[PDB]
Amino acid sequence: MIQQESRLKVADNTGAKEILCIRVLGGSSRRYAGIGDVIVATVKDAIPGGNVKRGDVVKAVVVRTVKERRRPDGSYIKFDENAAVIIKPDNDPRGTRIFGPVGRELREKRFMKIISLAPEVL
Amino acid sequence: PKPTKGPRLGGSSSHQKAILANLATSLFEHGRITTTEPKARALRPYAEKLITHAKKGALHNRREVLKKLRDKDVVHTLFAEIGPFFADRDGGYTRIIKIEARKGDNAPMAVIELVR
Amino acid sequence: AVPKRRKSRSNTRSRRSQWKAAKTELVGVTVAGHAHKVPRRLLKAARLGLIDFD
Amino acid sequence: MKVNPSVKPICDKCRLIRRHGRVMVICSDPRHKQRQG
Amino acid sequence: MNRLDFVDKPSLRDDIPAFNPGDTINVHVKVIEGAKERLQVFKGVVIRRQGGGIRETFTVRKESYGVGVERTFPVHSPNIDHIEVVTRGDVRRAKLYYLRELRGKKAKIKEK
Amino acid sequence: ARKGILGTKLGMTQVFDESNRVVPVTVVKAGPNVVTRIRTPERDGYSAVQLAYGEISPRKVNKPLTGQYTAAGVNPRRYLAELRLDDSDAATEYQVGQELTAEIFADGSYVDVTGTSKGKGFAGTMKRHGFRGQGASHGAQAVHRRPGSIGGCATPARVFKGTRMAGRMGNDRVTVLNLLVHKVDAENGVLLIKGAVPGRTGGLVMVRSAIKR
RNA sequence: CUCGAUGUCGGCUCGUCGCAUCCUGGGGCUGGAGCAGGUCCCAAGGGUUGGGCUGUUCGCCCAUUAAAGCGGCACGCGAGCUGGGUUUAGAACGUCGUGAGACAGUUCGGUCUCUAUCCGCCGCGCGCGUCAGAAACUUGAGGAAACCUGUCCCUAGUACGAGAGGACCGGGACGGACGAACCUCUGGUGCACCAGUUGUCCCGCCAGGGGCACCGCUGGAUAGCCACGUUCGGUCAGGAUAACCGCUGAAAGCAUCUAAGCGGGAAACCUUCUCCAAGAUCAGGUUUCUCACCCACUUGGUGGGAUAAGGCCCCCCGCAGAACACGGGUUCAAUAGGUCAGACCUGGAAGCUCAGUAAUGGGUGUAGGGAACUGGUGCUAACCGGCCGAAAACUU
RNA sequence: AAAUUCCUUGUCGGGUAAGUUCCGACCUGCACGAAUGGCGUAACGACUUCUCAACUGUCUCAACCAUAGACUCGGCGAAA
RNA sequence: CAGGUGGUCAGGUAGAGCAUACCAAGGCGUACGAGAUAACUAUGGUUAAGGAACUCGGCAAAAUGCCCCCGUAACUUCGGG
Ligand SMILES: [Mg+2]
Ligand SMILES: [Mg+2]
Ligand SMILES: [Mg+2]
Ligand SMILES: [Mg+2]
Ligand SMILES: [Mg+2]
Ligand SMILES: [Mg+2]
Ligand SMILES: [Mg+2]
Ligand SMILES: [Mg+2]
Ligand SMILES: [Mg+2]
Ligand SMILES: [Mg+2]
Ligand SMILES: [Mg+2]
Ligand SMILES: [Mg+2]
Ligand SMILES: [Mg+2]
Ligand SMILES: [Mg+2]
Ligand SMILES: [Mg+2]
Ligand SMILES: [Mg+2]
Ligand SMILES: [Mg+2]
Ligand SMILES: [Mg+2]
Ligand SMILES: [Mg+2]
Ligand SMILES: [Mg+2]
Ligand SMILES: [Mg+2]
Ligand SMILES: [Mg+2]
Ligand SMILES: [Mg+2]
Ligand SMILES: [Mg+2]
Ligand SMILES: [Mg+2]
Ligand SMILES: [Mg+2]
Ligand SMILES: [Mg+2]
Ligand SMILES: [Mg+2]
Ligand SMILES: [Mg+2]
Ligand SMILES: [Mg+2]
Ligand SMILES: [Mg+2]
Ligand SMILES: [Mg+2]
Ligand SMILES: [Mg+2]
Ligand SMILES: [Mg+2]
Ligand SMILES: [Mg+2]
Ligand SMILES: [Mg+2]
Ligand SMILES: [Mg+2]
Ligand SMILES: [Mg+2]
Ligand SMILES: [Mg+2]
Ligand SMILES: [Mg+2]
Ligand SMILES: [Mg+2]
Ligand SMILES: [Mg+2]
Ligand SMILES: [Mg+2]
Ligand SMILES: [Mg+2]
Ligand SMILES: [Mg+2]
Ligand SMILES: [Mg+2]
Ligand SMILES: [Mg+2]
Ligand SMILES: [Mg+2]
Ligand SMILES: [Mg+2]
Ligand SMILES: [Mg+2]
Ligand SMILES: [Mg+2]
Ligand SMILES: [Mg+2]
Ligand SMILES: [Mg+2]
Ligand SMILES: [Mg+2]
Ligand SMILES: [Mg+2]
Ligand SMILES: [Mg+2]
Ligand SMILES: [Mg+2]
Ligand SMILES: [Mg+2]
Ligand SMILES: [Mg+2]
Ligand SMILES: [Mg+2]
Ligand SMILES: [Mg+2]
Ligand SMILES: [Mg+2]
Ligand SMILES: [Zn+2]
Repeated sequence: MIQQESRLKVADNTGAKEILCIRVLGGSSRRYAGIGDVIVATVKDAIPGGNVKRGDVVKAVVVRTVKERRRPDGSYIKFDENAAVIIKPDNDPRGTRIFGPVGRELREKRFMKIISLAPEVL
Repeated sequence: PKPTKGPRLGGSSSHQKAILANLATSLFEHGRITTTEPKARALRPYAEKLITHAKKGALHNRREVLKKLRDKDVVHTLFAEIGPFFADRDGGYTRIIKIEARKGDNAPMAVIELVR
Repeated sequence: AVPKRRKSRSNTRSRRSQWKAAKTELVGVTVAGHAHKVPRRLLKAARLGLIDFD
Repeated sequence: MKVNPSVKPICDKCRLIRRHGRVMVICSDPRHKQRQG
Repeated sequence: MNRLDFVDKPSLRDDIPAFNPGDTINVHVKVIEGAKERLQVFKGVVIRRQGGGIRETFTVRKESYGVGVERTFPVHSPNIDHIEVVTRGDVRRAKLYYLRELRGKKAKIKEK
Repeated sequence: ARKGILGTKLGMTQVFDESNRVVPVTVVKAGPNVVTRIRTPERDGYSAVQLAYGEISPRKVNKPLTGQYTAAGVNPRRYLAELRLDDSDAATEYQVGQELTAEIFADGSYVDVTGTSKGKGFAGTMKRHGFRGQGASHGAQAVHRRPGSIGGCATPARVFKGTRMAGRMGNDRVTVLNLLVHKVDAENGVLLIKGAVPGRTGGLVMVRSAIKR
């Protein structure tokens, strides 16, 4: 579960390496961002000379969380890191490739491009 | 056995263990002891599990009891007659008789003793 | 908080009469050929002669 | 519907009537429809 | 036994291999990608058995791309066609939680 | 034609549907019930059917209650509760002594389960009413779980009725509505109701057909 | 009014009320094509976010949202909390004053007592009543709680529009927040569980263990409790209506929703859902059980005694619980404990033996230990018992 | 624009997603200023103030455990 | 009466230590008790995910912590830091 004032590492190559969750979109007073929830975030640090600059307010989708998430079949998915990918307003990633494993929950939330370019989807 | 629900006797859990070990030792040494009724009820399953180790009688069971009681003489008495004399009885090694409450604090009193 | 006013006699007594001793249930026993009266929970001890009858 | 304590006919075809205890003006033009309140 | 073992019995599966925490297993899980119904392998060390029969779950961990991933499955989940033990592990805990802070050769489990 | 059964909560478990989805189920042994009485509008003023459930030793039932059972012509039971029906066509199917059982419910039907929720003792305002409590720090003096303010001031010089305060939780009659019946097995008189059911494992529950469907 | 004291702002916690309505709901008019709006009317059921700055209220800003409403209640709420500001005593700056000092000027520091008597409220009992005494199941007078909403898809790129843009009405899918129950899962906890381990002391020594060091620490951890978990709800349908829209229709040959009459009509109201409920003193209903004596007096709806049905106390307990109450059991007993067997937790005991110089490792051996969960078992305690507790009639 | 600036959250720049506080300046100093010292200053400070990392039940949002009380029983037995 | 009271002696193991942990000699269990899983208060402990979003303010807590060896900036009054 990711909430405001949570730092997530960026699992793409837009330049941002860490973003700070501003809001969890998806309703009034919504608290937590699980796998596949869309976040507005500020870029807290980026690679020097990168496309996305420090202090940028961006939209991101959470693609891996350290809190275990239930699938409907009773299984659970768990990663060692909280990671999001910066996306465009049409849910396509702003970057050109995704690093690290990605939760399968993005498939049924129509993040199909992200699924396509993820190294492998669980 | 079943952990105490509520505050443990004598304050802490460690004091609880000391109390149960000491009353089990006194019970095995004298055959019959008088204590407060709650202490007797707490002793009963603890003491009977000690007698069960004594009935099994192996060196491992000896060590198991000795892990709880520190008196070699009482552990020897346990495994030498208490266990063997209960060998043909399946549980219920002890008995609690409720006796008159003691003056000074009206603490309800009980006698706990081995069955025969 | 302090009492605003002293209770009346009636109110004090209404509360105070409820401070009474719980009555003990007593049953008759016959040990050593003689009759006595003991609480029911102490009947076992009374028959085993563990109760000082005074 | 114009809700005002002062209702008066606007054009010559504003019938000013009183229904259900309250006065109002009804007219062919619904913009002129107007009720006392 | 438990009172609900009679409810439990039909939902169980035989032919689930004996395996313990520290073992590396392949778990083949059925995955629905649209209307394809494919089989995805999950290769990882078993870090947990949390018992209970039909409600027994097991958690296996791997390192896919610089990121540790833990999958917890119900044993007797029909979403696993079968599990296979690729190597027997030799550990001295039951729940192997320390490996979630170990990466590389220092997160290795021996072969007995 | 609202149907109902008296049973025991035997605890929960999980099963898996045909869709390979886990389903948490409370299993309820809808042990056989006998009727023992029909409530009629012209003699009791309302339509209901008593149901008796649970084996009890006949020596354990006082003779005022055994007399009711024997006037019903059934062996004395442990629990007895009425299922309330609508106002017409009440007892065209329930006869005193008929043995109504778990498969009165069907697979995939929806039920309302009534039980006595688990006791919670004398509960504080956070546990009982979800009060936020107060801060754990920043000077807060011994009010960490205390309710806070309980009224206004001189107006009104009182605390309103229904103010949420500390008191006993639990042991309340609770109905959960529209629980799926995953499975009823007739072989042994148990229904597998999806979800949670109020009360103890072992407590008496009334399973009725869901009127909200 | 209060100076023989009515604690001042803001915040927190808990609310409650109004409607002058922010959203959601219903409408009229529009300079309403559609989408959006503007305005007015009705509508208070529910909802009405998290942050940055400031003591702040306020306000501005950030990111959202259906929306981020306005007010009252001693600018609600300090015998509920805070104490940042203000408003004691210290000190400094600016300014004023010869000075002592002063300043709705600033700055740093500086306080928060009380064991609840009464009403009130939240819970729980005891007594009596309820025209014999009881037990079970109940009716529901009357209450309480609850009442939120989004996005997307189809309808349909259709209606509308020159195009751009883009529906109503209907149907479906998935949510957010909130609430309730529950513990299967996940996760937390775990003070009589298991294991490892440091220091030390002890058990004569070795071995094996124990005490203490926060439960010494550390890794786990069944039960129970729980949320971060699971499930369900918030519905639909009626009735009477609001604004509003009408039908028929005069007074007033016409016309007009109205004067007679009849309709439609909203998250508001009443039913419906959930819960409480006959102290509902109008103390209810359906049943079932006992339904029986004995003595004496001033012979009385008289007192006692004894009882019945029944219940209470005592006892063994409980996932019921502050006490109490409630629930179960009390030998024609599985209630607790023990015990046996499982389940589960831990993770491979001790002893012996083998390898090693040894630290250690292997075999015996999925070991040993063990609480809560399940079943069996009549071994232990539920015993050889006390107390309450039943009817004039008379009128049709 | 200050322990001094009322207007005032002045203005510009920096820091933040957002900064009435903070830092750097501007000078329009209500009302700075040279031993009631002026301006700096390494070191020092349980001083005041602002930022960052780490860390965490401070918080989201609470849950559970033990102990001392609370509660029950027996004894003694106040107070405003 | 949990406060205060100058001076002397003050062992072992671990430890730098008169710290600390456990012990010796030597004392003591110190003067209401017995129960009981209520709320609540206090004192401690643990806590998923997040990590100052709390708040006037990171208040409190957590964290850091030892020995040895590397290595150590602006600035400096050349000592420091
Ligand atoms: Mg416990
Ligand atoms: Mg200890
Ligand atoms: Mg006018
Ligand atoms: Mg009308
Ligand atoms: Mg296991
Ligand atoms: Mg409880
Ligand atoms: Mg809160
Ligand atoms: Mg809190
Ligand atoms: Mg205090
Ligand atoms: Mg406190
Ligand atoms: Mg006065
Ligand atoms: Mg209005
Ligand atoms: Mg309009
Ligand atoms: Mg409202
Ligand atoms: Mg309503
Ligand atoms: Mg900040
Ligand atoms: Mg208000
Ligand atoms: Mg006020
Ligand atoms: Mg106010
Ligand atoms: Mg205040
Ligand atoms: Mg007050
Ligand atoms: Mg001067
Ligand atoms: Mg002044
Ligand atoms: Mg101040
Ligand atoms: Mg108080
Ligand atoms: Mg009613
Ligand atoms: Mg009333
Ligand atoms: Mg609840
Ligand atoms: Mg469980
Ligand atoms: Mg768990
Ligand atoms: Mg142990
Ligand atoms: Mg040794
Ligand atoms: Mg010692
Ligand atoms: Mg558990
Ligand atoms: Mg309706
Ligand atoms: Mg009822
Ligand atoms: Mg009645
Ligand atoms: Mg009872
Ligand atoms: Mg066993
Ligand atoms: Mg050798
Ligand atoms: Mg070995
Ligand atoms: Mg060996
Ligand atoms: Mg300043
Ligand atoms: Mg400024
Ligand atoms: Mg400055
Ligand atoms: Mg001078
Ligand atoms: Mg100076
Ligand atoms: Mg100093
Ligand atoms: Mg406690
Ligand atoms: Mg007392
Ligand atoms: Mg002293
Ligand atoms: Mg010391
Ligand atoms: Mg005590
Ligand atoms: Mg945490
Ligand atoms: Mg953590
Ligand atoms: Mg962090
Ligand atoms: Mg803040
Ligand atoms: Mg920070
Ligand atoms: Mg805040
Ligand atoms: Mg601090
Ligand atoms: Mg600390
Ligand atoms: Mg420095
Ligand atoms: Zn007109």
